Amino acid sequence: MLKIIIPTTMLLPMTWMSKHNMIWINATVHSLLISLISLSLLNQLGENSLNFSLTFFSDSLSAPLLVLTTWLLPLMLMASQSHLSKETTTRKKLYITMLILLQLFLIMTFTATELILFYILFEATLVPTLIIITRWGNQTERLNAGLYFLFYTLAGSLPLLVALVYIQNTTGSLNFLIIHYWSHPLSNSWSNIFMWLACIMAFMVKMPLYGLHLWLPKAHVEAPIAGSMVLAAVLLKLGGYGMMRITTILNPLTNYMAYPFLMLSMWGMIMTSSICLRQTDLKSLIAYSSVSHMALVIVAIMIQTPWSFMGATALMIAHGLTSSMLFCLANTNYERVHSRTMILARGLQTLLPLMATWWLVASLTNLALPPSINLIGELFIITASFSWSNITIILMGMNMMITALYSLYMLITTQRGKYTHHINNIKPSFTRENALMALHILPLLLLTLNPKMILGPLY
Amino acid sequence: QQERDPWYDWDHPDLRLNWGEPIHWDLDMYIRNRVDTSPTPVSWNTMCKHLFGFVAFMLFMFWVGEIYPSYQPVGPKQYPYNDLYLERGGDPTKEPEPVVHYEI
Amino acid sequence: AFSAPAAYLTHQQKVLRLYKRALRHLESWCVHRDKYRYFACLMRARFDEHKNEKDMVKATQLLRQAEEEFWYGQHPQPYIFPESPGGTSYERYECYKVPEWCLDDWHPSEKAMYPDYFAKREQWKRLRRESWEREVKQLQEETPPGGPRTEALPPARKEGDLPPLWWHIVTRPRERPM
Amino acid sequence: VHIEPRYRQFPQLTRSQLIQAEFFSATMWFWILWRFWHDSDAVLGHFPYPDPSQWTDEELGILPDDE
Amino acid sequence: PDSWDKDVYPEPPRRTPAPAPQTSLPNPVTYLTKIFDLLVDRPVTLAREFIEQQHAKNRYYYYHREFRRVPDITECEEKDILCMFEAEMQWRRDYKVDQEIVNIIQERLKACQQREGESYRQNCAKELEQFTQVSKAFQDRYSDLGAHYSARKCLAKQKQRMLAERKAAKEAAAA
Amino acid sequence: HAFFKAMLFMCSGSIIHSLNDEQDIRKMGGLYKAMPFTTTALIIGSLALTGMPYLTGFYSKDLIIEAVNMSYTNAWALLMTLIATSLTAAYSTRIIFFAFLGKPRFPPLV
Amino acid sequence: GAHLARRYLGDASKEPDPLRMPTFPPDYGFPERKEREMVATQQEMNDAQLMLQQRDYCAHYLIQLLKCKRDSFPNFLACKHEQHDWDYCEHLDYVKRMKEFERERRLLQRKKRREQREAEMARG
Amino acid sequence: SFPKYKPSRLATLPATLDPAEYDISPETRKAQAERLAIRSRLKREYLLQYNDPNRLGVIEDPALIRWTYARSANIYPNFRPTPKTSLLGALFGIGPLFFWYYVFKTDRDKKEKLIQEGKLDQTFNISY
Amino acid sequence: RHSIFAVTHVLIPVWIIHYYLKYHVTAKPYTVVERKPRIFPGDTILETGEVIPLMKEFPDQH
Amino acid sequence: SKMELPDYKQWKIEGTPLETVQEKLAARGLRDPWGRNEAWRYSGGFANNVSFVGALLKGFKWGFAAFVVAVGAEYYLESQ
Amino acid sequence: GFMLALELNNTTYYLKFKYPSQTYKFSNMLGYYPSIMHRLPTYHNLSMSQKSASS
Amino acid sequence: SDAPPLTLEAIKDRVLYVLKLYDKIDPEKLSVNSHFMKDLGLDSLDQVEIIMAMEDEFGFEIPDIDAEKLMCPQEIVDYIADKKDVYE
Ligand SMILES: CCCCCCCCCCCCCCCCCC(=O)OC[C@H](COP(=O)([O-])OCC(O)COP(=O)([O-])OC[C@@H](COC(=O)CCCCCCCCCCCCCCCCC)OC(=O)CCCCCCCCCCCCCCCCC)OC(=O)CCCCCCCCCCCCCCCCC
Ligand SMILES: CCCCCCCCCCCCCCCCC[C@@H](O)O[C@H](CO[C@H](O)CCCCCCCCCCCCCCC)COP(=O)(O)OCC[N+](C)(C)C
Ligand SMILES: CCCCCCCC/C=C\CCCCCCCC(=O)O[C@H](COC(=O)CCCCCCC/C=C/CCCCCCCC)COP(=O)(O)OCCN
Ligand SMILES: CCCCCCCCCCCC(=O)SCCNC(=O)CCNC(=O)[C@H](O)C(C)(C)COP(=O)(O)O
Repeated sequence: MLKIIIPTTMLLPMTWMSKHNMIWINATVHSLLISLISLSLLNQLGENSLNFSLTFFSDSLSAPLLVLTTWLLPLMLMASQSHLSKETTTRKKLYITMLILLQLFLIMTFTATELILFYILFEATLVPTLIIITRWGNQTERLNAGLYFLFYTLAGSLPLLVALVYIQNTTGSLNFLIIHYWSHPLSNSWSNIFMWLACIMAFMVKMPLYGLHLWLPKAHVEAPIAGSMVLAAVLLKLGGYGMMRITTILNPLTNYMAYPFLMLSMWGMIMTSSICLRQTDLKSLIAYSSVSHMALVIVAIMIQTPWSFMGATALMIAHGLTSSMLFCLANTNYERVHSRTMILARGLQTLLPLMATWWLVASLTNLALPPSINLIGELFIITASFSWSNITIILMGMNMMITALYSLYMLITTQRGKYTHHINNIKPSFTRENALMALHILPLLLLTLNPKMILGPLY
Repeated sequence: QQERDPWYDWDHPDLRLNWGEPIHWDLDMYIRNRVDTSPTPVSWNTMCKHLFGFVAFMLFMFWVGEIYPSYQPVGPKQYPYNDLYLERGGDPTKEPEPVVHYEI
Repeated sequence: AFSAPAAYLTHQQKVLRLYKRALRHLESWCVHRDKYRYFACLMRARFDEHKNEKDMVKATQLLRQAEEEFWYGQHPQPYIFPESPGGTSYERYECYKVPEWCLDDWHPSEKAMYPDYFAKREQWKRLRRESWEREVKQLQEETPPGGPRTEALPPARKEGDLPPLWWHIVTRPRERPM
Repeated sequence: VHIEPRYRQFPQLTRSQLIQAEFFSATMWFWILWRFWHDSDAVLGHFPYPDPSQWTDEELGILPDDE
Repeated sequence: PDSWDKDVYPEPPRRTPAPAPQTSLPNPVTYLTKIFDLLVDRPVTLAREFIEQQHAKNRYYYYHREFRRVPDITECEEKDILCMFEAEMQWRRDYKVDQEIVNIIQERLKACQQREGESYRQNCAKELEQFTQVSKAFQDRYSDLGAHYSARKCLAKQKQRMLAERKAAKEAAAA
Repeated sequence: HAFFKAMLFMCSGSIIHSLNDEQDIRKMGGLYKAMPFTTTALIIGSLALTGMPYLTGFYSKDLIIEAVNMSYTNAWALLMTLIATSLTAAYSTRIIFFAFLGKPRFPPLV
Repeated sequence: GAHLARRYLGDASKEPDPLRMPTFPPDYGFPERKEREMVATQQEMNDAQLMLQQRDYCAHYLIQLLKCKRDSFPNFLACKHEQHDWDYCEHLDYVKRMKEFERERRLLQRKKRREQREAEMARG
Repeated sequence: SFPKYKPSRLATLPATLDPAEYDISPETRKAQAERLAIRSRLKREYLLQYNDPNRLGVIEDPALIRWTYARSANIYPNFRPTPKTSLLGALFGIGPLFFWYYVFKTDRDKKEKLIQEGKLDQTFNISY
Repeated sequence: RHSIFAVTHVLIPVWIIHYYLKYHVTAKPYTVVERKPRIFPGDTILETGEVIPLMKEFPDQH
Repeated sequence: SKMELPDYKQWKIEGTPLETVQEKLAARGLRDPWGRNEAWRYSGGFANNVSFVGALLKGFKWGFAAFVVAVGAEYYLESQ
Repeated sequence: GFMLALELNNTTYYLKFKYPSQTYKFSNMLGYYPSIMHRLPTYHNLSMSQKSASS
Repeated sequence: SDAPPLTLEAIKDRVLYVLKLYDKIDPEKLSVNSHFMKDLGLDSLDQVEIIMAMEDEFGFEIPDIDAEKLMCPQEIVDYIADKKDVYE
């Protein structure tokens, strides 16, 4: 597994020893090659994981997450080099260093065998993200956003640490293989109830769960483009991965402790999806669609069935790709008109025909058009929820209807109608932006032909 | 926004808005791709009474027609081999009760 | 849509608009031309019956009762011209109207075709550049200190002058741009 | 083909369009007449409707009210 | 074809009626079938036979992997991690094999339904009966394990079921 | 239904194009002789739609109405179906009358 | 239908119920009833792949019609006699069902009448 | 004389049926002139930048900025916990959660007690 | 050029699909399943040469 | 192209329902000043038009002639 | 239906003008279904999506 | 194809044709530059009917604010040319 880690670490001295006008080229090429190397982890077994060493292992759940993480870095570098043009050389290298450190932390987080090491890396991912948001964000709110990002997460994860070192003191180990094999039921007691809460709330805040999702519309909106791309595509999935990993110790306590979270998720799906209908900020609309999509992953993980776990894995990957593409698409317009108001620039299909096609495809994948993997994950979760209770079809059905409404609305407001008369600085699309959209959308469509690669360990 | 004059020279023709004018709190609700509050030929509540009455009447008469169905003056359709007992699912090791049809 | 609106409509304007609207809806009800001619002459007679009323209270009351008559008797599906605001071709060609400033972003290979068109465009751009300060000066001098009372714009009063704020009216895309 | 606007007169017509329209209307009417002449039962039925009142009480197994 | 075993994927003997024309009119389907054979099927068979001659020049084999039988979870001690690991791997392989057994039975059922036409409700009784038994056994074996299933949870489920059966059998013997 | 409904929409499109994108029947006058082929096609389509005997429409729709009459059916549904059958001929008549009969009602530049 | 009016507006106890019918034994008035004959065997119908609804005492004529349609395929106007025979057989089946309806109606109007007349001699 | 038309929220009163446009004071005319003047100055201010050759970019519209700011960032600083606000928050935020909890818990309790007594017909239910 | 369209748009696609169905799709069991052919009284089988008996002495009500 | 407008002095309301409108309006003390403008809708090939049943039987005559000749031919040819 | 519709259509040639029935208004405005169902539910949903869900 | 490229002379011809078909205005007296009120002695109500007749002739709707001002056939021709983008 060091054959991926060490090349990623070499991106730092390579970036710092590069010419002033060659950092973007070198970083992009070598991060793409690291993605190529990362593709080898998709060769998974049917029975157990790829146990590289005592420290690192790879499973059918973490391999697609690793591939998405490595694939996202070149796209972030491509999306960042436009608005960082006037920046000094050393600050450009510092921004690229922040991105490389984030990738390194995420790669180790997804493959750590022991839960304390996983916790340390999963918390270390906060520092580069906060620095990115609060140093390179554009507005004065970016400071407050940073605080919201910092303290929502930590207030959730500080109990988790206390739980973890507690568990090792009673079971003897925090190794995930040992934890899974030597698993024992959780009794029905107040102490076990609070241990269950300490093991779960940290991940719930990362998803985030409706009710503790306030930090997200601030952090994603105020962040720079690469910050929001990594926040939506990978950092939200840390909660899903951690919940999937930690659920084994939780049973049979999860059957009754999951009710408040299932109610919050199944209602906040409707709440945030409807919030998207009345949103004057385009980037804020895209951010809220993420909460609406992750409510479904929370439901799938809480109900604890093989179909739900498969659906949650597929939906996490598909949402990562689609939300990253949507944030980039909004940034293309922002770098033209310098405002995130959705109705400021209209009728753009007339002026930018191919970027309109990109918008249409992104909106189609957002509303889970078959046979996209967005739809595969959504439908698997809906089927498992129907098994859990038939009445769920009403809530699930309603969410689907609303999701299509605010997606196409987002399409109709920005692309159709007539272009505003005063704006006259709308330049033709650059090759960089078009390629950035294509490198988002082509892997998404290609994953339809081999969905077993993104369906997790329950396939 | 549909109620405003379409023959005026709006700065924004599609939205029917003028640059610098105060914007209604619910503009995105009223953008005329959406909720319309234009005056109608038939006043509100006149339309509600007629529509609800028509739907309620249709439902009541469908229920009545279910109570008093329509049919033709015939007996049941007759089928030869124990009312196709073996064909309609099988269970060959039961030998069901003879259903017997005679000429009339 | 070309004339500036006034602060209000006078009584004469209101009754004329009512006459035109009632005639159009009557034509919607009377499909055939002879029947329309008959009832339109009856409508004109009904309007002429009070042509020279001098009691403005009585005239206003009569106009109000006429409005109440029209609203009850209006056609729920009036005929609309296809390109009129309610018609079936109202904004059909707006997707084809492209602003002329887009031509500035054409690649030089695109501009290599149509050399005469772009030479004429350069002359038009030079003309627009050269007369802007005179138009601004004219507007400032002509308008009152408080500000302009109405949206009416003045014509060019000197010889080599263009009417102020003319570029976007003149360079309208087209009504059938493609 | 080239026909010009005529401004308040009946439009210019060609020979092919009229003969085609008449030919197809005649074809439809011939088809209707032919099928009615050959397949009348598709409209007027083929079998008569039996009147139950014309069936005797012995045809249906009815006793004379005393047994 | 010799590709698959006919005992595990059976079908009836395929009775096909001989053509018995009654009219003197030409059959368009026969003319089209001759055209299809002469224009489509013959070049396809020629290309396929060329491909097969090229294949026969190089011959190599791949072998189905055979796995030894190892002790199951019942023979493992409480905290003997290595025997638990081997038993769990064997149990997972057996679970996959059982899934594919159910898949084979379901394919038989679907093929019967399509083949029999309008008489499927009667002529597919054997396939429906086989699927009912296989489905009942699979449901008894793996139903309700949930995410995070294991051989230990399956053993606990089986023990609970045997305790229920023993109590039900003791109840009947007292009558 | 596919055949004659598609052809009816085609005839409507022909009328609309020949009248400078006008879709209101109140501005279509006497087109019976001005567009003879369109008139023939639309008349045949309306007759097919109305269940005229031996036409394409007849081999299904007339069999449907009998089937409802010869079934254990909701009485209100049967009455509604018969009334709708009458209204079909009603609106076919409306189209033919207001689009092809009478005197021209379209602008003078033909 | 008239039969609907006589039931929904008149006395419904004088007319048969289409769902609960027949209510009298098949030999209540008839002295000797021969069992209805079937021509096509179960195997023939099964081989023919006829619809379950289609497998009615008229099935042999339908089998002949299907065979005739298949044998003279291009000439789709050759199976007129066979279609006529099958339609005649189905017409006979329908009039048999109408006869059953009428028999049940007149049995039911005779039954209550005879009991109420037996009660008519029991007043005193 | 005729059936009267009464306005509603989603079908408003027409201008020609509004008695305000028929009882006009000199002050009403002064107000209309003032409104026209405000609209006119705004139109002239817009058209001066719109027609400007030199200008390249987006004309910034203070009304749009005020609208978005009021719809997002001005709301919490102008919030007061009042019995109406507290009641609406509690109802609209808490009531649906317990309503759905009750519905789902009742349904699942019924389903589990049916499974326990062996009357559900779970045959062919291999996938969950 | 006379009939080039009918070979690059019909003959070539039907060559690939026929090759695909005959030698790859039908290699797996139950991939192409056909409705059993109808059998009528009097038919002759091409496989066993069996003759189906005729239909039991019609009432001949004519 | 290259065509001009017909003379405006030919549009007379005479013989058309516009005359009837004019008489009915004269019997009321009014006049119709736009009648001649509509006159072209009744003048040329628009002067006469078919009724509903005549439109329905647009090709009945020719089709009937073909039908009767075919029946006459086949009925006597069937007597071989 | 043919006869009744044709007769009612020929009635339009007469020189009489009268105001429409309430049944005609119901038919022409599509049972008022779009005028009610495209205004009341959309308004209430879009109003709650902002007044309570967002604010 | 579609409608021919309508020209200025055609617009003037059609406007004068429609005016000459109006019973109120005599053909000999009418001129392109004739005022509808001073020259022809026509009331405001009468003027509205001319505008509607022009709408029916050219098949498009002229707004009331725009319509009232048109007092000469040349004015109507210029308005129609401006709307249809007619430059010869
Ligand atoms: C063969 C055996 C059976 C024989 C049956 C006996 C023979 C036939 C019996 C008579 C059948 C009706 C014949 C005349 C139909 C009416 C046509 C007419 O002149 O309309 C006048 C008038 C509208 O005329 P208008 O407004 O002066 O028109 C102005 C211009 O003409 C505007 O001009 P426009 O260009 O807009 O044109 C308007 C349009 C028409 O104008 C309209 O929009 C109104 C037309 C409505 C006709 C409705 C007929 C079917 C109604 C079914 C409704 C089911 C029940 C719904 C109840 C909802 C209650 C909420 O004209 C047309 O296009 C043609 C109209 C249709 C003619 C052909 C109709 C054929 C189907 C009906 C006959 C079926 C016969 C076969 C039955 C076989 C059964 C086995 O409407 C009516 O007064 C009567 C309409 C019929 C129903 C009215 C019932 C009263 C409604 C309120 C009742 C009280 C409710 C209390 C509350 C309860 C709450 C629980
Ligand atoms: C907005 C987003 C926030 C995140 C949402 C987190 C939700 C956390 C909710 C925790 C789920 C359940 C917690 C404990 C389980 C039952 C709690 C209680 O209501 O049930 C009864 C508990 O009994 C009593 O009710 C005791 C609880 C009463 C005192 C607790 C106050 C709860 C009020 C709600 C506070 C709001 C929670 C969030 C704080 C910010 C059960 O009856 P009983 O048979 O006796 O006890 C059995 C439990 N045993 C086995 C451990 C013994
Ligand atoms: C962004 C906001 C997220 C908020 C997350 C905070 C909630 C975390 C859940 C509680 C955290 C503390 C749990 C302690 C770790 C559990 C380890 C454990 O098992 O210890 C228990 C002890 O458990 C406790 O003591 C916990 C009691 C609570 C102490 C601190 C109170 C915190 C507030 C409680 C309610 C809030 C939790 C839910 C809020 C959700 C977020 C809004 C039993 O051990 P023994 O003592 O050995 O018992 C067996 C032998 N006698
Ligand atoms: C289908 C249609 C529905 C029915 C609609 C019902 C409408 C009501 C019918 C009767 C109309 C009236 O009451 S009429 C309105 C009642 N009041 C008056 O008429 C006041 C006097 N008007 C003048 O003095 C002006 O000069 C003027 C007359 C405008 C001419 O102006 P010009 O000459 O300088 O252009």
